[PDB]
Order: sequence, then structure tokens, then C-alpha cells
Amino acid sequence: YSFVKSLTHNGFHMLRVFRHFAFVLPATVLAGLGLFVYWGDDNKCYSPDRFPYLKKRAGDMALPLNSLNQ
Amino acid sequence: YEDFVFTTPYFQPESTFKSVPKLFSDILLGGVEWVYT
Ligand SMILES: CCCCCCCCCCCCCCCCCC(=O)OC[C@H](COP(=O)([O-])OCC(O)COP(=O)([O-])OC[C@@H](COC(=O)CCCCCCCCCCCCCCCCC)OC(=O)CCCCCCCCCCCCCCCCC)OC(=O)CCCCCCCCCCCCCCCCC
Ligand SMILES: CCCCCCCCCCCCCCCCCC(=O)OC[C@H](COP(=O)([O-])OCC[N+](C)(C)C)OC(=O)CCCCCCCCCCCCCCCCC
Repeated sequence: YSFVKSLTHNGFHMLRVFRHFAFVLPATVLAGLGLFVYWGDDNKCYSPDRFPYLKKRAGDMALPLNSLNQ
Repeated sequence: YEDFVFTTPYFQPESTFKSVPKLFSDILLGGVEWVYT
């Protein structure tokens, strides 16, 4: 039920003390469309600027944490 | 000395009054390693 329509107290809703939660579930479901588009670290940023990219190019080898600077 | 030879170079008594200013140096038992996971 719409949060906007319940503001005037003229359609179906006079007192709705949790009307400000009405669009949380729809907004959460719509955000689930990018569940697989943004999976893992590499899909949320430019990975070559992050530390894990360096470990992969070194053959999945551990590097000192400041390797991106030297 | 007393029937014994201990060969040493010529001692310099001026080395006693050598101005050696103490410098700060702190040891941290528990610090940083090389690599971390
Ligand atoms: C050029 C192109 C051509 C142009 C011409 C053609 C185009 C013409 C129009 C075409 C259609 C347009 C659609 C809209 C008009 C429709 C008219 C109508 O009657 O519809 C009624 C229609 C009927 O209801 P319904 O069909 O039953 O259900 C509707 C929905 O399903 C869901 O309904 P709902 O009511 O359940 O949704 C509720 C939801 C609706 O979603 C929203 O609108 C998002 C609202 C978020 C903003 C809230 C702002 C709060 C106040 C801020 C004040 C300052 C603002 C400064 C802004 C600066 C920005 C940086 O809002 C909320 O959730 C409210 C609660 C928010 C949580 C609490 C926040 C407040 C407290 C925190 C305060 C913090 C500060 C405190 C201190 C302040 C300092 C003193 O209801 C609608 O409102 C429809 C809107 C749905 C979205 C449509 C989007 C379509 C895509 C278009 C692109 C996006 C455009 C909108 C972007 C807005 C900016 C984000
Ligand atoms: C630059 C920013 C400031 C702009 C000016 C100030 C505008 C107010 C601030 C913006 C608020 C926008 C976010 C909130 C949106 C409203 C949310 C809401 O609850 O509204 C539901 C309400 C519903 O009210 P209701 O009375 O119908 O039902 C509510 C009943 N109770 C309260 C019991 C639940 O609708 C509104 O839009 C009210 C807000 C109106 C604000 C209009 C301000 C201007 C008034 C008209 C101009 C008059 C000029 C003189 C006219 C001369 C004669 C012609």
C-alpha cells in the first residue's frame, strides 16, 4: 500500500504509524537485480587499483601490503 | 707482566674523554611483520 496515498487520510489509511517502511521491501527487491552484476570485489570498483589484483598477477602469491606504492 | 706477555697495540689515553652524546632509540617488543594475510 502506497506511503504517498496514506498521507491525506482520505484513502483506506487514517492511522499508519509504520507507513515509512512501505517502500523498504520494494527497494530491496529492485536492488536484487544487481546481485550478480555486482558480485565480489572486482565488480564494485576498478580492480587494478586494489591490492588483490597484484596478488593475482604475481601468481596468486602473497605480497607486502604496501606493494601498490613501491 | 708477571712472566706473561699480552701483546696489545699502543693504548691511547685520550680516548677516555670522547664526547659521545646519547641518542634516542626505543625497542618495541611487539611490532610489525613483513607480510600480512
Ligand atoms: C523530460 C522527460 C519527460 C517529462 C514529462 C513526462 C514525465 C511525467 C511524469 C511521468 C511519471 C513520473 C512518476 C512520478 C509522478 C507520478 C504521479 C503520481 O501520482 O504517482 C503516485 C504514485 C501512486 O502510488 P502507487 O502506484 O500505489 O505506488 C507507488 C510506488 O510503487 C511506491 O509508492 P510509495 O508511496 O510506497 O513510495 C514511498 C517512497 C517513494 O520514493 C521516493 O519518492 C524517494 C523519496 C526519498 C527522498 C525523501 C526526501 C525527504 C525530504 C528531504 C527534503 C530536502 C530534499 C533535498 C534534496 C537534495 C538532493 C541532493 O518514499 C518513501 O519511502 C518515504 C520514506 C522515506 C524514508 C525516510 C526519509 C525521511 C526521514 C529522514 C530525514 C533525514 C533528514 C532529517 C533532518 C533534515 C534537516 C532538518 O506514487 C508515486 O509516488 C509514484 C512514484 C514511483 C517512482 C516513479 C519513478 C519512475 C521513474 C522516473 C525516474 C525517477 C523520477 C523520480 C526521482 C525522484 C528523486 C529520487
Ligand atoms: C526551497 C524549499 C522550501 C520551499 C517552500 C516550502 C515548501 C514546504 C517544504 C517542502 C516540503 C516537501 C517535502 C514534503 C512533501 C509533503 C509531505 C506531506 O506530508 O504532505 C501531505 C499533505 C497532506 O495534507 P492534508 O491536510 O491534505 O492531509 C493531512 C491530514 N493530517 C495532517 C491529519 C494527516 O499535503 C501537502 O502537500 C501539505 C504541504 C503543502 C505545502 C505547500 C506550501 C505552499 C502553500 C501553497 C502556496 C500558497 C501561496 C498563497 C496562495 C494565495 C491564494 C491562491
